[PDB]
Formats: sequence, C-alpha cells, structure tokens
Amino acid sequence: MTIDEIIEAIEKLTVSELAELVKKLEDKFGVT
Amino acid sequence: MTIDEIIEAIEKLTVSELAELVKKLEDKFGVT
Amino acid sequence: MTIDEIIEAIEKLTVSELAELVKKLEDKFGVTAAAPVAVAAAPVAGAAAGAAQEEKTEFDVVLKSFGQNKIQVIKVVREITGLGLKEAKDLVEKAGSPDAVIKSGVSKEEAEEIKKKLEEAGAEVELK
Amino acid sequence: MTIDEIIEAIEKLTVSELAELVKKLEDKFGVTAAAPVAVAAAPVAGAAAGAAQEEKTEFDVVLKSFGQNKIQVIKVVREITGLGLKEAKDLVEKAGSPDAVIKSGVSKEEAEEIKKKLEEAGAEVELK
Repeated sequence: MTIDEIIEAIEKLTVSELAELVKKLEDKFGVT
Repeated sequence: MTIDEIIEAIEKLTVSELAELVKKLEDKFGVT
Repeated sequence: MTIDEIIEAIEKLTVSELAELVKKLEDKFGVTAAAPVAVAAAPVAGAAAGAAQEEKTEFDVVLKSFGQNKIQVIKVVREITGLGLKEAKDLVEKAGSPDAVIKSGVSKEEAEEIKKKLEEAGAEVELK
Repeated sequence: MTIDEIIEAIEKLTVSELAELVKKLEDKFGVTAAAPVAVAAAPVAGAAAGAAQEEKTEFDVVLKSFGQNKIQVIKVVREITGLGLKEAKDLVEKAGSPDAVIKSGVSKEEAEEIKKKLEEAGAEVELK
C-alpha cells in the first residue's frame, strides 16, 4: 500500500533526517 | 462541537488523571 | 525519496491513511520511538480533516435547533457521541450556533442517517 | 465526565474528528504537552480508519493490473501519491496483490475519479 511505501522510506532515514522531516512538518503547519 | 466538549473535559483532568486516560487508551489498543 | 519528497507524499494522504500510517508506526516502533511522527503528522491530518469538510468529501451535522424536545435531542446526541449529560446538554443548547456540530467527518449517507435520527427528536439539523 | 466516559466518547469519534481533536490540543498545549494524546489517539483513529473501510463509508483503490503500460501507470500513481520512482514502481509491481492499494480513505467519487485516471493509463482497477 502507499502508506507502506512511505513507512519504508521513513524507517530508512537517519536520526538526523527523521528529525528534519519532523521539524519541517511542524514548521509548515505552525507547530510550537 | 463534540470534540470541543471532549477537549474541555480533558484539560480539566489532573496530570494523574490524564496519565490514566492515556494508559487505558494505549492499553485498549495494544500499545507498547 | 527526499525528506521533502516524503513530506509531500505525507501531505497527499487521506486523513484515514495518515491515521493508519501512524498506528502502523506505533505498533512497529513502539509509542515512544514512533511519537515523533504521531505529533508531526496530527497537524497534517487535522488539515486534511478540514480540507475534506470544505471540499464536501465529508460532511458534518450542525444543530439548528433542539425544538420542543431538548431532552430528546440530547438523548440522540449522547447515543451518537457518548458525551456525558452535562456536556451533551451543553452542546445541544448551543443550537443555532455554527459550532453546534454534533458530528463531522462522516459520509453524506451517515450524515443523513444522523440528521434524521435527530429530526425524529424534533430538532432542526443542517448537513454541511 | 468520567475518564472511562471521556474514553468512550473518543472511541465514538471519526478519524477526522480525532485528527482535529489532537491538532487543537497541539495548538492549545504545544507538541510536547499534547504528545500524550497524540500518541494515545492515533491507534483509536487507525481503528476508525479500518472501520470506515469495512463499513464502506470510505473506499480504497486497488490495482489489479498495469498491463503493458507499467511506466505510464507508475506515472499516474506518482501523480496521485507523490511516491518517488523506486517506491511507485514497487507498489505498481504489486498489482494483483491485495495490498496494491494506491489510495484509501477516499470518497466514492474521489475513488471513482482515481480509478478513472489509472484505467486511462492502462491499468485494471478495483474499488473496495
């Protein structure tokens, strides 16, 4: 499934990349 | 709204109560 | 995929896919380790939830009036939502107000089933 | 309300409602203090997302085949999902498989719309 494609991409990310993904999403949606 | 009714109920909870809401929810959905 | 490429893919997911994705990360990685995606994606799903209400891909049931059977309208609300008494009477008594939303994120069909079960209680409902 | 009561209400929410509930807490409390509800609710929403699929209140698009147009079909999947090449190819190649789900949690119309575009590129699609 598509989400399974996204999950596999996320778990291949380094801990710095996961953190960058997290930082960006929260940023774009105005998170504090 | 209905969700607002739940939120107002949640923010009234004490930290100990909130912790119990969370365990239970996680308990009921096989959380680890 | 790029981080940005993954963010745009995540941004295209339905509210249900995002929920499933997260639930799937929690089971696989544990609540603690999966928490970063859980909190990072909730705003995205919240956005999708709102975009679905504005694109009419999902609807909600707004209470325009509880009529002459406030208590009977509140009954159906409790049955539907599960709210306790105080809170249910609080929501019902907000009728006529734009946020007297009994339920949202439902299908037209389900919205119709709710609108009717509410009207059968002598209340005026509006499906948005 | 009781905690057991609050919990029962949350189990009555739609995926969209839970999503919006979590997001409001995050905007209200911040990602760190709202985290507990975010993580504890995701499974609840995941369960609701699966329930919607089973009750046919939400639909998914399943690829039964891509035919001689593997490339063009992957182009549409990439268009619809934002998946990158590798990942898109992976999913498309899963055609015929139960988990060749291109998109789910969509409305019948959206599902139809998607089915159309995929069939247009040479694929055989099933809506569930």
